[PDB]
Amino acid sequence: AVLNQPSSVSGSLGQRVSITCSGSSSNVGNGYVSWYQLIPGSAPRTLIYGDTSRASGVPDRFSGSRSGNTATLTISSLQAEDEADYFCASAEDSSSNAVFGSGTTLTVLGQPKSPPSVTLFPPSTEELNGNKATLVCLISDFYPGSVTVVWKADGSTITRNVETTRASKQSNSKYAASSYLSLTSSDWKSKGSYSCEVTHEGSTVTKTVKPSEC
Amino acid sequence: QLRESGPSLVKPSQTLSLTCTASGFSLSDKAVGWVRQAPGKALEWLGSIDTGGNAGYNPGLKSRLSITQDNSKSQVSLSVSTVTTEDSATYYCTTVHQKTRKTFSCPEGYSVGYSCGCNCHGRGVYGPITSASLTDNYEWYCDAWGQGLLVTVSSASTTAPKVYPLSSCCSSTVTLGCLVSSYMPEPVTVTWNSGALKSGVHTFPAVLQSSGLYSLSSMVTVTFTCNVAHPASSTKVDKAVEPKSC
Repeated sequence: AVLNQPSSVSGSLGQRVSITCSGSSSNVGNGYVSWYQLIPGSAPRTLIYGDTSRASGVPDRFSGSRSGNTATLTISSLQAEDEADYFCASAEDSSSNAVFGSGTTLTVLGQPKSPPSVTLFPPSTEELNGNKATLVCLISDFYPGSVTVVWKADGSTITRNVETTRASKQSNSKYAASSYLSLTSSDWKSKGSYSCEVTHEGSTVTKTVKPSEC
Repeated sequence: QLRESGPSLVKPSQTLSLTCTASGFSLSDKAVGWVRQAPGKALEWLGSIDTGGNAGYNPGLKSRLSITQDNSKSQVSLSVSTVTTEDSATYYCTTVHQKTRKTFSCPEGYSVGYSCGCNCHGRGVYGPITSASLTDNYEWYCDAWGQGLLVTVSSASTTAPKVYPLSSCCSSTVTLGCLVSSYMPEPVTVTWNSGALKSGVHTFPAVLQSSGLYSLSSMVTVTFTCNVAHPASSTKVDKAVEPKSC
């Protein structure tokens, strides 16, 4: 029902990695495996077909092979743009019945680290007129893609009404995230200071809004 | 360019219907297939309809799938009946390479004879010599891929967003933004100055609140107007963003 792939594969820049695709005689064993590359924000791209043939425009660092019921996608030299989810596939008993692999998330290590840039927006006048107040903490340009966010108000940590997204890769190959503090209008005016504290690789970048000046 | 069109929100136990057309080209001379991916899960084959009008389907889902063409074969439709929350996925339209060849085959440890058109030669239980068999070889792969249409199956109804301007309080770089708040379903598209802003724009992935409406923000590092489009609710808001006068 599904071809087995490793859940994730890691490698550093310029290193060779391989992604296997384990099926059975009914699919992979027939020797016409294809490979697909899924990058967020872009359409899926076909990399390999017929076990070894490269699609148009695909770099020569991608290569495919097959030994019995296991096919392999090989990247000879890793680049940052190669970070994606990779899927194998094959027909089964018909040219219209196909099964995909389980997917392999590829990560390319060794990229240069960078602290997060933090921007904290206060609630707008329009939202405050509706008796609501959302504080918006936007975090960008950090690598690696791991960040811890802490909200504070007059020196006290706020744990309720906080929603934080996971880190997502940007177009410049560094990561982004955002955090939301959903308050009422009266709550926003009761405190004198609100802070978004973003900790990344042991270093904390803090931004603060004061209602008395917004 | 392959384009999938259809609703982004469907109520459970109803029929999800999607259409695929091509821009720059015609689907009439190519086989067209459907592939979907649920969030955090593998790609899943749905089916295809070749140039001969014949439809093939994922066997485990055949009883719920219907893939049809029109008279010109310029547009291809997909129907998924009796949908549940498991049918929430991004649905892709593809062009598919499909060829069935008949070649001679041999058992384990046997090889075909030279220029046969046929007996097999090797060592095994069949003897040194045995007759080859004509077997179908299935060639299949997805060629072109559409951008995909995100479909959410849910009982919650459509909710248009509220767009609020974002501006700092009272610099080297002035940062403004727009908060696309409390909308359903995904997605929304955000541009700035009708696309005249090429760089300095960062739109962040949406968050899903304890409530259950999504919210995202876009910000520009520099009048400025964010163009928020929520096609599901036929909403288009162009919110002017002005920094505080102070």
